[PDB]
Amino acid sequence: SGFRDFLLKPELLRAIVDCGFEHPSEVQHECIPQAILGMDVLCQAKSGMGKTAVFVLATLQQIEPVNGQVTVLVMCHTRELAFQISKEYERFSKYMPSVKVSVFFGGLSIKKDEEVLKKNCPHVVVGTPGRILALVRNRSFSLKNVKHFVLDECDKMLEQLDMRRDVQEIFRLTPHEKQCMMFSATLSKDIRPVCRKFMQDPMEVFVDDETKLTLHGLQQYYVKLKDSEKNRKLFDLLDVLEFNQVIIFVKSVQRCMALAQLLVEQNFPAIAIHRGMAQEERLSRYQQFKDFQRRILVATNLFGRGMDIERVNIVFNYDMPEDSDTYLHRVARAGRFGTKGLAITFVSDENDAKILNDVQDRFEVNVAELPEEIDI
Repeated sequence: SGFRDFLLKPELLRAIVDCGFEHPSEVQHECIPQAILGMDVLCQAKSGMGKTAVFVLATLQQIEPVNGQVTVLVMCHTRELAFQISKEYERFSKYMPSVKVSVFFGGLSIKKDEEVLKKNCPHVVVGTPGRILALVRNRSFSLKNVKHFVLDECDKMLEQLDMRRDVQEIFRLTPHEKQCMMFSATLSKDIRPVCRKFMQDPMEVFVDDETKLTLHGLQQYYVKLKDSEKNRKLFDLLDVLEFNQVIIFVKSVQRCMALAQLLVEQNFPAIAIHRGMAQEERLSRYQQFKDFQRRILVATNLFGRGMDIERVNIVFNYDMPEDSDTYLHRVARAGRFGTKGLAITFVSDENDAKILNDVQDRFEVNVAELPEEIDI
């Protein structure tokens, strides 16, 4: 419905349907209308906000495939994200058979990559900058037809001066007349001027800037609990906080499955989603949480990659987040629109307490020690 208002090709609309998406995310409303007009884009958005689909959809909307011509180049820092982005291109081009996507992150030898490039002639190339640069240096393909140049994890790529030089050398070999879009889950204030030097009057979106402002309105508590005390305290808190939608973040896939199982055995309506599950399964489980029976989602980081995860009432850090960016991104979903949110963090050791202090220091908020009397 709302995607139709973007004026996307019917082939893209049909693929968006098949992917189970109902309406555009907030980041998509902000970015897609101008991205499909060729405007440069600088966008920071955390996982699970529809960020990847902004550039996949906008570049597929504009692409005019010519055999032998790479017209879309997408690069990122990690092999796994390059692989996952290539799969997102496959899902959204389901009804665009003329579009060919290939990915190059080092999984094959450089000679095998050269063979794939010459045989398959992709119009969309995804990869990491080291391998892309080596392939162009060896004349395995040409960058002279690139019309869309996209970076993801762009802060990782441009911080590391090694990769920044490779990115610039690749940028130099593309036409000056091109659309440039850069995405990242995090964008420090220091890295934004660097990104801007590659662009022309870009539209800019920084989700975390807004999240850092609303954070003072979020009720945030911690509980000092070693591991062996976490379940009893959690079970007790979940009893008093009934009729709320809750996400519980844990640090690993097996802790995710086990906690959700223990919760279900304890008669809580919980479901597990971790970042290793396939998209179709993550979507199916997430629909149960957002629309139907499940009130508690046990999750790892990145459980909602490629999806649009709505706000909830309460967020638990059952296991401490690894840094303060991760804390911010986890608790940002606490508080449904126009209501009060609650974040509760389990602190088990001194390293945990260190992170909580960096959190309170960086975002200028107080994470109070949770009381031990009635919650009103």
